[PDB]
Amino acid sequence: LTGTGVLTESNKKFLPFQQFGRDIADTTDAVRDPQTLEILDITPCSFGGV
Amino acid sequence: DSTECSNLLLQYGSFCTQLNRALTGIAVEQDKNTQEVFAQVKQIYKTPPIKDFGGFNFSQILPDPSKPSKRSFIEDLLFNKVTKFNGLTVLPPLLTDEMIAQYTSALLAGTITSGWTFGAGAALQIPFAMQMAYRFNGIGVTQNVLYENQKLIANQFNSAIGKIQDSLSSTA
Amino acid sequence: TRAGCLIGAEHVNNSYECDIPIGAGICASYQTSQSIIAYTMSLGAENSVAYSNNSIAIPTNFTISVTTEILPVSMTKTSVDCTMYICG
Amino acid sequence: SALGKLQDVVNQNAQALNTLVKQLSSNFGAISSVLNDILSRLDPPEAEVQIDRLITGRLQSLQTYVTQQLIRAAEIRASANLAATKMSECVLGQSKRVDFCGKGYHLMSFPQSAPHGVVFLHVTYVPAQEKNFTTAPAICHDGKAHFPREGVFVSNGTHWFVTQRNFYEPQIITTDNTFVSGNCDVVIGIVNNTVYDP
Amino acid sequence: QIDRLITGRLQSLQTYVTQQLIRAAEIRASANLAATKMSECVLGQSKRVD
Ligand SMILES: *[C@@H]1O[C@H](CO)[C@@H](O)[C@H](O)[C@H]1NC(C)=O
Ligand SMILES: *[C@@H]1O[C@H](CO)[C@@H](O)[C@H](O)[C@H]1NC(C)=O
Ligand SMILES: *[C@@H]1O[C@H](CO)[C@@H](O)[C@H](O)[C@H]1NC(C)=O
Ligand SMILES: *[C@@H]1O[C@H](CO)[C@@H](O)[C@H](O)[C@H]1NC(C)=O
Ligand SMILES: *[C@@H]1O[C@H](CO)[C@@H](O)[C@H](O)[C@H]1NC(C)=O
Ligand SMILES: *[C@@H]1O[C@H](CO)[C@@H](O)[C@H](O)[C@H]1NC(C)=O
Ligand SMILES: *[C@@H]1O[C@H](CO)[C@@H](O)[C@H](O)[C@H]1NC(C)=O
Repeated sequence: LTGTGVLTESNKKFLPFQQFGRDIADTTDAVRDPQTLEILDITPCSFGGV
Repeated sequence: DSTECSNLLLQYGSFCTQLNRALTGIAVEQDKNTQEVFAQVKQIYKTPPIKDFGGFNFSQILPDPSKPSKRSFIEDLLFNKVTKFNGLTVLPPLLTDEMIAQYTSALLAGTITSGWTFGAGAALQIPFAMQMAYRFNGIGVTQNVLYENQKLIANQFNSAIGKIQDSLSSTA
Repeated sequence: TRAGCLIGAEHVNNSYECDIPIGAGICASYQTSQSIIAYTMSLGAENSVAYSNNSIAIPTNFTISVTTEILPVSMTKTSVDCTMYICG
Repeated sequence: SALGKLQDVVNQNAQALNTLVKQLSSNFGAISSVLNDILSRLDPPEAEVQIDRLITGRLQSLQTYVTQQLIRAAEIRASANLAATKMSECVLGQSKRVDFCGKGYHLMSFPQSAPHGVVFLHVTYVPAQEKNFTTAPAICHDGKAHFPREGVFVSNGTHWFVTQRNFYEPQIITTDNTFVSGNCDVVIGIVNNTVYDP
Repeated sequence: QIDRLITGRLQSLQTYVTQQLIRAAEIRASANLAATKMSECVLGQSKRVD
């Protein structure tokens, strides 16, 4: 997977075989780092109107 | 996140501006609706001290001062029963829940203490028993019917309030 | 604020009427020197009623007051030719 | 700047017309905006395709315009029905609906013509400066409870009177302003006084 | 391909805007009814049956 977003260290536990999770809207939310077995979070940066 | 897509979309015309104006009109009407429904009183009337309202127990609709929220028990039940991805933004409302609660409390205090005179001129205090007697005189019956049955009327009112609370807490 | 970031206005611990609405209860106005302020809107002036077991307030005078209410009725009647519009 | 509700309709109509006119000068994907220059320097099939593109674009624009006009006409018809009801029950009679035909007690209204609208002049009745008194449910004279016929039992500190609920006109409490019903044992707050018999 | 995607997404957005306009009109009618019921019943005594 690819994309652009703010990476943050989350705390949701994953299964030993799963790699990346999604949401109800089918969007990339959390991805496990390939090297270290840590669960990260993917959140888009701020956006709005002026 | 595409520049060529935007350059292609610029050839279609002014549809984005139209839909944005439509959504802005919807958003401003959503606040005008509540600002017209709830904000109908000028002065915020406060509840008096310990009250002998003839025998009626208005302890389930007045604002509960225990919790910081100015919502009553029925309002708490009603709030507890009802339960940033691709450019979608949820604009916050203009009036918070606390302002709506204060408006409802002011309206309730005005209807209890003054009656029906706080919607035309200045608030005029009057005993609640005489207010109910005037209501009964408006529905057809005389004042003696209430002056001789105020106890039964207050008991039935308390029972009805309790039944309403039970029905709201049981099913929604 | 609770509706974003307000850059250019100063906060104040007062409560006036809402002149320029912002959101989440926060309102702005132009008052005195002169600058742009941001305050929490006030719903109204506190007016406690002197209720008791035996007390009634009866007015003694009256004031006639004429008001004004405007309501739209109709619009402009238009008609566009589809063929002449699409095809020149 | 008080007649803004009437000006908003004209502003929206003008904005819609200007948007339509500006959409008449778009491409939606083509070689040019004007249609004759498309067929001038181009082969028949590609010119027809580019004309079909503009046809689809203008059809979509006109459909959106008609939809917006219908949505606006619905609200305008609702407002016109409200204005007709408020014209019926304001002038051809005295209404008792609170805060409907004017703020306060309604007396009369006068209609006035306006461009694409109507202006009402609600003549209301607003109370004035108050005056505190002391009230009582009934009055006991000879073991019988006397209730006020139409008014309140008002006392100025020393004596008792009876006046209407909308104006202070103290009258002498007599048997022509009260009716006897029951005895002085049930009314909570029964006061003692003397009812005058003419 | 981008033109086809743009047309599809614009049609979807227009349908969404139309549905939102209809729902907003319904909500405005309901709010007007609620305001009438609040002004003619709470701040007085109505003689309208039911
Ligand atoms: C992968 O290599 C990194 C070196 O930066 C090391 O820290 C990590 O523990 C290694 N992971 C495994 C599973 O060997
Ligand atoms: C009113 O009802 C509440 C319900 O718990 C009760 O605590 C309170 O004592 C009642 N007050 C009167 C005056 O009956
Ligand atoms: C009511 O107010 C007007 C205005 O000052 C005054 O002229 C009139 O005398 C007042 N009425 C009474 C009964 O005092
Ligand atoms: C109520 O009326 C009494 C006189 O009967 C007066 O002394 C008192 O000030 C009045 N209270 C208010 C709040 O107007
Ligand atoms: C009350 O009104 C009566 C009128 O008969 C008057 O004689 C009396 O002095 C008044 N009392 C006071 C306290 O003003
Ligand atoms: C409360 O109202 C009742 C009814 O008129 C009256 O009998 C009683 O004296 C009043 N008590 C107080 C403390 O005002
Ligand atoms: C009214 O008179 C009766 C009998 O004379 C007496 O029992 C009662 O206490 C009196 N009420 C007052 C308020 O003085």
